[PDB]
Amino acid sequence: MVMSLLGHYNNFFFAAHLLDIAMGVKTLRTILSSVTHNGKQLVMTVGLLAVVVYLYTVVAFNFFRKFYNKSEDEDEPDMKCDDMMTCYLFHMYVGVRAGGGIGDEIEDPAGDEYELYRVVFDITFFFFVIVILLAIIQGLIIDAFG
Amino acid sequence: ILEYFRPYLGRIEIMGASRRIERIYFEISETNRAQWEMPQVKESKRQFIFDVVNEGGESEKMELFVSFCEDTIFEMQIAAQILEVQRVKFLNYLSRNFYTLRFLALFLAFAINFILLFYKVSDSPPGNMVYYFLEESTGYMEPALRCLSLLHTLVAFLCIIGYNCLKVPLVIFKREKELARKLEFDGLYITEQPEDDDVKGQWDRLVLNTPSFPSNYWDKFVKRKVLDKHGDIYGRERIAELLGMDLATLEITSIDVKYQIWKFGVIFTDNSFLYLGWYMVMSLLGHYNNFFFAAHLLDIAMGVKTLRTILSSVTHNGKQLVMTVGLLAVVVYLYTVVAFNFFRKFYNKSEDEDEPDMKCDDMMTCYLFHMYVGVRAGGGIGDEIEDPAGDEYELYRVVFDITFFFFVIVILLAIIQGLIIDAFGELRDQQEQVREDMETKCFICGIGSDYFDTTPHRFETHTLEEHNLANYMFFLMYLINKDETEHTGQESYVWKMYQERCWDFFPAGDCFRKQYEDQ
Ligand SMILES: CC(C)c1c(C(=O)Nc2ccccc2)c(-c2ccccc2)c(-c2ccc(F)cc2)n1CC[C@@H](O)C[C@@H](O)CC(=O)O
Ligand SMILES: CC(C)c1c(C(=O)Nc2ccccc2)c(-c2ccccc2)c(-c2ccc(F)cc2)n1CC[C@@H](O)C[C@@H](O)CC(=O)O
Ligand SMILES: CC(C)c1c(C(=O)Nc2ccccc2)c(-c2ccccc2)c(-c2ccc(F)cc2)n1CC[C@@H](O)C[C@@H](O)CC(=O)O
Ligand SMILES: CC(C)c1c(C(=O)Nc2ccccc2)c(-c2ccccc2)c(-c2ccc(F)cc2)n1CC[C@@H](O)C[C@@H](O)CC(=O)O
Ligand SMILES: CC(C)c1c(C(=O)Nc2ccccc2)c(-c2ccccc2)c(-c2ccc(F)cc2)n1CC[C@@H](O)C[C@@H](O)CC(=O)O
Ligand SMILES: Cn1c(=O)c2c(ncn2C)n(C)c1=O
Ligand SMILES: [Ca+2]
Repeated sequence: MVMSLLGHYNNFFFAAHLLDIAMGVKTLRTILSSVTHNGKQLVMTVGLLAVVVYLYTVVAFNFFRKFYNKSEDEDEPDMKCDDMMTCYLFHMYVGVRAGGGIGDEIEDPAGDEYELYRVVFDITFFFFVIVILLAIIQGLIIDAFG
Repeated sequence: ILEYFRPYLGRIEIMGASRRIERIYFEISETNRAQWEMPQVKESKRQFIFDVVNEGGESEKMELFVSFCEDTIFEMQIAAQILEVQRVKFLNYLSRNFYTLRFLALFLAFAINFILLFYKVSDSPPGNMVYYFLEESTGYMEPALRCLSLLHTLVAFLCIIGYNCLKVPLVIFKREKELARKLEFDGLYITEQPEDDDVKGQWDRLVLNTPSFPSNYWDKFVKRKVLDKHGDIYGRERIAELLGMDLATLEITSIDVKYQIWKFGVIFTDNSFLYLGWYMVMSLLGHYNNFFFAAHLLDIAMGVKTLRTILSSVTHNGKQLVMTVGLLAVVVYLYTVVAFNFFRKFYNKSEDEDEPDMKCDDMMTCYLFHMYVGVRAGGGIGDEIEDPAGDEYELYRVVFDITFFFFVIVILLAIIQGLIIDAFGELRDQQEQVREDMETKCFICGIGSDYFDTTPHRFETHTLEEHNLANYMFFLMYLINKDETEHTGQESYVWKMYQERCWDFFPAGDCFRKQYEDQ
């Protein structure tokens, strides 16, 4: 009733009532419950992921600041890791969804003194974050549904 | 009278020589019941519940339990122990709150990193690179960092001191017990010999000559009885020389540095002591550079069972994983060889003319390019090099790209991921099965909760009155305290079979109710 009444002040509120179709049948209810079936393990896993990304951010901020220039125009640089908070947000927001790791969103380390360290950094990030943890997070929900 | 004496009545069931189940009643002392409730024995009980079914076999399950019953007793005894008076009180207070100190250390470590998350860098000095803070409340965080770091270091030192004062005697006790038991029952230094790869026995060999060898173990006549047992078929004089005992003494009418050396050697190989030392070293290094404190965050990784299972899933199947990655490297090397021999012209990564950047003019550069860029591409190496349209070698390039995509991306990576995922699933299944079996059957006689519960709350009564686990430990201590001449027939029977390390008196698939079901 409250949502229906609020619908008169702004029409789009009526869209909320569409959620009534979500619980209308057994299959959709099962799909919705599959998420909350294993909540505790999911929360702990995402916390572990956050901790690992924080460690990677610490290392990157200490050693690899020069490779985080996102500006294509000279005389107007856009540093992403001159602060710990900005670097951490960049790692959690762009790196996780990259699909290939953080290595395909920063500068090419070819010809640099720190080339091998950068290669190991990229490979280890790709292996630990993308391949393993995301797969476990997805598999928990899929197995619960099954 | 029954209501008053209920807490002091201990009841157990044993398996008699007459091939029947018997019930035994005895007295439980007040001091024993009071000591049974200390937190450290609760932690020991939890750890025993953890490891007894995780790796232990069904055939030895009783034996481990008996060993546990011994260790706890020793712990309780040392628990009775709690300007020199001030020092003793300080040490006792430190020993009493070890886990609280650990909690405080973890809390401080967690608090440090939140403040660390506010760092900033600049080229000019604050209003070579310069690191500083950007907190809005000026001066709020800069001294708090120093205070928290000092507190963290102090707490780490106190934790090390407490662990030294609390858990070392138990380790020494277990080491001495194992050595004495093995030496008496198997004569590993008499008939057999330790293996060359077993550094354990090689280091333990030093302590046999020590005059004060059984310092913590209760049995201070092990040397006498081992001499009596093994002195017949073997020379008595050399046996006495091996144990370093005076053969001229018989029952009738100042630092001992070797023992200290052995004790320090056995102490400095304990995992917990080394972990605490590493914790202290990292905390100390934190003062030279703040970010080192971040390492302490790893303590949260092992704090709970689920994260430990996640971590162990990686190392569960290490050998196959290593061999698979080696095979992947070999295949990529073959592809690199072919590419270097035939397809050099397609590896130009320079978008500006008159400044080319060849990637496969060397074998090493091409190999690194293939392993670094090609594997993570998602679509194979074909989407990172030049378009082969219109070239003489077009079909060969197409086959190259397709075969690389099929063999490297689709198959090998999927197998590598699936190994770890399957290991994690198997570990979870094993843990769930273990928990269910523990929660659905009686620990001692191994009879399911379906035979019971035919009457209300039958399983709970069976586990709380007839099969209670602490009653056996109370019975063992009661037998220890009592005099030998006052033992009854059943008590002497159990004592005799205990001294022979035979565990046939425990019920095995039988109970009082089942034997007398027909009354
Ligand atoms: C009869 C059923 C399939 C149905 C329709 C429908 O037929 N739409 C239909 C429409 C036109 C043509 C053909 C079909 C709509 C339905 C759905 C959309 C629009 C109109 C009716 C609903 C229904 C579900 C939740 C609501 F709040 C209201 C109605 N419901 C009722 C579901 C309810 O019975 C489930 C319950 O018995 C068991 C359970 O709780 O798990
Ligand atoms: C909030 C809760 C789920 C949680 C988190 C967390 O921060 N999740 C979360 C994740 C991301 C964002 C926000 C929140 C972490 C938690 C998990 C991972 C990383 C950091 C904290 C812990 C926790 C785990 C181990 C510890 F030693 C202490 C607490 N806990 C408590 C777990 C505890 O109940 C486990 C239980 O097994 C104890 C028992 O058996 O009695
Ligand atoms: C709980 C966890 C953080 C912990 C403690 C601790 O301080 N416990 C705690 C308990 C209550 C309150 C506060 C803290 C100690 C721990 C460390 C030193 C002394 C006592 C306990 C360790 C640990 C770490 C590395 C080691 F080599 C050995 C143990 N660990 C992690 C590893 C642990 O799993 C090893 C072993 O026990 C097997 C297992 O549990 O599955
Ligand atoms: C009690 C437990 C969940 C806990 C907390 C907590 O409650 N944090 C909490 C904090 C605030 C609010 C709510 C909850 C923290 C805990 C975690 C983070 C911060 C403070 C305390 C820890 C703990 C784990 C490892 C340490 F080194 C020290 C403490 N522990 C102890 C874990 C230990 O008992 C596990 C052991 O019994 C079995 C095993 O080894 O598998
Ligand atoms: C180091 C070890 C795991 C290894 C590697 C390797 O280089 N891995 C590695 C991977 C990548 C980088 C670095 C290291 C390869 C290995 C695997 C693949 C490619 C190259 C070497 C082998 C090995 C395999 C077959 C052989 F004929 C001889 C040795 N081995 C020894 C395997 C051997 O124990 C198998 C066992 O079954 C034998 C037995 O049953 O007694
Ligand atoms: C202290 N103590 C024990 O702890 C013990 C024992 N016999 C067995 N145990 C376990 N004896 C004789 C003993 O004195
Ligand atoms: Ca008598």
